Amino acid sequence: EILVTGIKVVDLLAPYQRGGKIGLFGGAGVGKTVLIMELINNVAKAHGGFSV
Amino acid sequence: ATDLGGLQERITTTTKGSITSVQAVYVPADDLTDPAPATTFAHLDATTVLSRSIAELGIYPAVDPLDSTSRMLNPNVIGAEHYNVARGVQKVLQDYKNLQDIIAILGMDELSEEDKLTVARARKIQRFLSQPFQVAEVFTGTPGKYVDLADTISGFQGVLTGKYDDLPEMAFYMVGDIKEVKEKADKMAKDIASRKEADNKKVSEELK
Amino acid sequence: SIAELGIYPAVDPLDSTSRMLNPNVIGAEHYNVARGVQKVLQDYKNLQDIIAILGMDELSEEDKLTVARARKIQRFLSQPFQVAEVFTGTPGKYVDLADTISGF
Amino acid sequence: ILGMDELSEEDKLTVARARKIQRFLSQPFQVAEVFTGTPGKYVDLADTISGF
Amino acid sequence: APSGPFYRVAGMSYLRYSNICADLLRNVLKEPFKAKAQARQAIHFRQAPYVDGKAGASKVYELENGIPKTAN
Amino acid sequence: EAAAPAGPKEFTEVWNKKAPSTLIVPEFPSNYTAVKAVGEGQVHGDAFPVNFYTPHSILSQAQKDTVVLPGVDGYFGVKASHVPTIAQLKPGVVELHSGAESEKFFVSGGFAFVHPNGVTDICVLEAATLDQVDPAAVKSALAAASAAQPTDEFEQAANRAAIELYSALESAVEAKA
Amino acid sequence: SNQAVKQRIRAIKNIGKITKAMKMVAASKMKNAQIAVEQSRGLVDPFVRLFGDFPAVNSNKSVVVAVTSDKGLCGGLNSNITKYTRATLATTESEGKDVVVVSIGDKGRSQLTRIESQRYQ
Amino acid sequence: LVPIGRGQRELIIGDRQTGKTAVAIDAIIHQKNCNEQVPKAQRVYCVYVAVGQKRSTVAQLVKLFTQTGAMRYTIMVSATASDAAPLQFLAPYSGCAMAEYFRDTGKHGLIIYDDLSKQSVAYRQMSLLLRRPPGREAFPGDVFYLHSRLLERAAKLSKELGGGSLTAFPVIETQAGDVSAYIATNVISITDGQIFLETELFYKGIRPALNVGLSVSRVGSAAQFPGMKQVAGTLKLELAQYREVAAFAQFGSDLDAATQYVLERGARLTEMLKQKQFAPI
Amino acid sequence: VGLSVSRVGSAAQFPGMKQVAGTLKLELAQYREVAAFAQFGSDLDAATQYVLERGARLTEMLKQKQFAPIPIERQTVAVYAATKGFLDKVRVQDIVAAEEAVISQVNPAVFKILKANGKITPALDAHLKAELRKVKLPGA
Amino acid sequence: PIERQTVAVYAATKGFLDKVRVQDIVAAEEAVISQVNPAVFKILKANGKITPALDAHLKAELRKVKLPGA
Ligand SMILES: Nc1ncnc2c1ncn2[C@@H]1O[C@H](COP(=O)(O)OP(=O)(O)OP(=O)(O)O)[C@@H](O)[C@H]1O
Ligand SMILES: Nc1ncnc2c1ncn2[C@@H]1O[C@H](COP(=O)(O)OP(=O)(O)O)[C@@H](O)[C@H]1O
Ligand SMILES: [Mg+2]
Ligand SMILES: [Mg+2]
Repeated sequence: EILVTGIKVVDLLAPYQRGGKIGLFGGAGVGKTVLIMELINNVAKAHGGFSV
Repeated sequence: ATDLGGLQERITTTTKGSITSVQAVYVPADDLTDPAPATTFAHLDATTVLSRSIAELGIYPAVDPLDSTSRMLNPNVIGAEHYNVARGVQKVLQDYKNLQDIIAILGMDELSEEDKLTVARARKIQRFLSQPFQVAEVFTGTPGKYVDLADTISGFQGVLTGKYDDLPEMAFYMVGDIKEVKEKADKMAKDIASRKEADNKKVSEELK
Repeated sequence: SIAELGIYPAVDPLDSTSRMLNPNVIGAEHYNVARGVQKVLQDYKNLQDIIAILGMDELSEEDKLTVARARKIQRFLSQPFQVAEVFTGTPGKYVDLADTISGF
Repeated sequence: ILGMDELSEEDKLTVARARKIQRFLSQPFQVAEVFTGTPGKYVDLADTISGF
Repeated sequence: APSGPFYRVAGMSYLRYSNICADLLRNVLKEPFKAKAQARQAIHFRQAPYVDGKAGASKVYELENGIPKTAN
Repeated sequence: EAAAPAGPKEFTEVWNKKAPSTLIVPEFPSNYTAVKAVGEGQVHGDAFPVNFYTPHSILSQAQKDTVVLPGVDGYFGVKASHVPTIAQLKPGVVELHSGAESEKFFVSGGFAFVHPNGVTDICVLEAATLDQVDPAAVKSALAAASAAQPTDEFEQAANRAAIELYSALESAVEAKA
Repeated sequence: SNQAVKQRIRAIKNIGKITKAMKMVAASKMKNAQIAVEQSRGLVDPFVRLFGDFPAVNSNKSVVVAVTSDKGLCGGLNSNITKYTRATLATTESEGKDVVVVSIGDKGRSQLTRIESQRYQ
Repeated sequence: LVPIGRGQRELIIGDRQTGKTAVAIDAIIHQKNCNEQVPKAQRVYCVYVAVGQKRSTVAQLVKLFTQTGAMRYTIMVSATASDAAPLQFLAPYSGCAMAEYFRDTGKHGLIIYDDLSKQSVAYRQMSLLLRRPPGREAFPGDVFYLHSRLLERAAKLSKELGGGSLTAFPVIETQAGDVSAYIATNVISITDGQIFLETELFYKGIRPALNVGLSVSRVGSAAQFPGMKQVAGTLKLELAQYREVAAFAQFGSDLDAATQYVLERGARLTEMLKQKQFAPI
Repeated sequence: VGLSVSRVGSAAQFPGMKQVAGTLKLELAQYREVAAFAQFGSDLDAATQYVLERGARLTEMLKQKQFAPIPIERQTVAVYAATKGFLDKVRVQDIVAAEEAVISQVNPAVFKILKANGKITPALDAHLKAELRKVKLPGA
Repeated sequence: PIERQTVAVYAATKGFLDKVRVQDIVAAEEAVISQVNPAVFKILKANGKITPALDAHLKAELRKVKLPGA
């Protein structure tokens, strides 16, 4: 089942699976921590369970 | 491969519970063929490859749309028209990628009209894949945008058919959805139309 | 590269070498046909810098003729094989040496 | 590709001064005066700043 | 049918007439100058009627001695 | 009678209503003309401007005192404030005068316009100056042109045009100095 | 891979030497074609002072000519006037007149039937 | 274009996520559609060897092969990424030995070694720890003999030995299309054919992303369906011309109508060879 | 030629060849600049095409057949026949035969006094232009 | 100092240094920093911020600046 993220490039071209493994590749200041904070902001607050 | 694999195989959804894992994977010296990124690719259901060449264009999130894959991009899983908009966007971006060298040395003025239609459409969907994040408001100032899934399918369905060939490219840059490219174009057109005589200062002669 | 043109056997004409290509050994009439074909094919490789981006209209029939001489030469180096009858439906051809000098 | 008299009247002394500097950077050497005859000249720093 | 000068009543336009008078003048110059004005006498182009939108016929032209003196 | 006032600057305001505004208004050949026809001036007493023009060359744009033009009615001469005239020219000799010296070009045939402001505009195709004609080949073509008898009207119209160019060319190479 | 850039280097090294040759042949063509433009510019203006210049007239039949180049490596010239060709064929057309479209140069027919297909003749 | 005979070894080589597994899964699913229409001596029993994948991916395939019905003909040998490196090194041979039961008893097998690149990574790990000295890309010296003694077990046997066959589909993953790498050049040397899938063709909509120029089948049209063989030659030739007319197709203003005849004749064929996945024809 | 060096060869050669090889080093250098330029033979300047024509006259003069080394006084005059005039009329295809014509036709007692003196003396320079004019070049 | 920097960037973004040529702005904002009253540097250093009483007053003190060339 899909995981809506609120990010246009993610939900369109490579949508995340609710219960699946997601990887964010990139190196040295491309933004894979800003992207992971946005998934914390968007996905986790509307998730219901616990985060680690 | 077994150190990584013995770790990654514990992060799964079982029948008793679920783990939705998001893990950042650093690439050393921006190399994806390095063995520590290349081994991690197999263990993931969805991959989101962020590029430096895309980020230096100012497109944020710097997602390579021709390197980011998911097993959910399947017409039996996400639906028929979501899948066709997604594959349609990737075909415009791949065709523009094939034109990059001849545009670089010959210029825009030498392509076909069929080619320079897709150059202008792929330059539009390149900017429209960018988005202001709510966590980037502290250093950018632009407010973030949670775009709904229906808003990005029909927003990207309009660009592929040609409903917005007349809009400028920069109206697509850093907006939420397809309503906001129409508001940003109206704002963009107005700012080169709004002009005032003697600027209404009233700054001198301010009493007490 | 020769096999992506479909030319079989995909012998590179400007990379295959023999010690037998001395004119003291095979005679000067064979030697000048062999050296002339290598000359006309190296010229066409030198002209694909232009005629593979522009399109054979800037050559003023001077070395337009050496392209269509060398392009016929590239196909004429191709040959059906007796053992490639079972791959491709065309019979095998054995060419005599006196006939391949004259034909080239 | 175009010519000597093609360019500006202000760019003709920019050719003339620069060709005049390229000769003035040349110098006869005191070690080479045995096989070139003409004596060599040590130019002081104060002369070559003011001379240029 | 048409009324006009001797070229116009014969089915010849003014441009065809006045180039013939320029064609016949260039022939009777000196060979230092006739070979110069031989350059401006050559006509090399092509034309093709386009009837449907991209289909045509192509009327390739060719002449180094000047305007065709014959009726076209 | 004058119901549609068109023009170069009048094309501008209609084109600013049906074309995209990012294109500037296109040029017109009238914008590249410094001399008109109706505006008063450019006579200067005796010396009026005459412009000798061929397609491949410009022969003169100076001021002259008179020009002698070979019209189809005969060689006429233009003084300074001549009557405005559109004169078709035969094969003949144009004589631009300014004083003691005179330059005499034999032209192939083509119009000459004297304008209401004194501007004369010779507009020929081929202007062969009289020093460079070959007087041995004038007769070699005129013999065949007098003997070629076609029944189709096209070549005869080229044959009548052939002899009259040549006949005025021998007649303008004999009695000169 | 490490030869894939070695072959890409020598390719672009020759493009930058080919298009340096095409630039200098275009500069030698431009200098001796400039000496013929001014000698042709003279005969144009006795007609536009005898006949004026009336571009926006109420014609019922027209022939519009967009004269372009033959070769198409000139860089935004032949498409610039087909932008202007449709800018005039929308300016004159206010009365339902006839138009025949003619192009000079191979880059004109290849870009006029892209905008105007039926009145091209 | 790349026809495959019973008994040959056809490499599926490509980059990541270009259709390598999908081509092989379509080969297994199709045998289920052909096993019900042939007699018992004509049936193909597939073996899928999953080396170094996830258990999520293998459980997706077993769910797929049960929904289709291919599980009654399929063995799944699964040494996943959590397994020990000697188990991933041995699972291609374990799967082939199970698939060699059908070759040796007169039936037909189809072994698919998915990620044979990941077996050699497990074999390199097992060999650097045994202190055997490394070679190119730290691989052992016998990583060719690792793969040639595996792949040469796919044979079409003679009629004295039952006449059975084993068809191997080894899958090798490249990095940025670099097939000059050590394990890719080894298995290209061993196998008969190669189905080269390409990631720029994958994003032009051409799916399966088959590079028709680089794809070869050594067996060739000796083991092609006739009728398909009658129509493939004009398909092979027109796509051969459609590829050289490309890198001239950027100028649709420049019509020629002889080269533009084949520039859209081949593009009928390129659009013909596209196919949705998990539906073999 | 652009990559082959001899860092002793600046005045360490035959003085007769050094008269003409210094110019051939310049004419082949300007031709090396414009060779890959003017691959076409359509649209050429009146100055760069002469470098493109002289440089192809010198390239064909330098090539030679295997196992036939030439004396230095006989390859001096074949470069002198190409560095000077005397060969600007054979196309490119005759210069292999045109230098063989020069070795055949020129009076072989200039070879005895070019090799003995070691350089092209002005007396021999006068006879060398005259002997290179009565040759029958196979441009025909 | 940071106050003599933010006045100089105020002088160039608010148009006060427009029509000054690009080859004397090193002299022109040296003139801006030297000719403007020192008290707007001390008010801005202490408030840390261009208050509405100050950007009104600093716009005044930048109008009365002898820029080179004019
Ligand atoms: N013919 C096709 N049409 C549409 N989608 C396809 C096609 N073939 C493959 N795909 C899709 O491509 C994606 C990549 O999976 P694929 O089958 O490429 O595995 P793979 O190349 O082994 O991947 P990996 O990189 O995990 O090794 C899948 O989502 C699959 O659904
Ligand atoms: N979505 C975004 N919008 C704007 N800037 C961004 C975004 N993502 C990344 N950046 C820029 O990239 C920089 C590095 O991002 P970061 O998340 O630190 O990447 P990494 O963790 O890969 O080093 C950030 O400081 C930010 O300036
Ligand atoms: Mg980080
Ligand atoms: Mg796989």
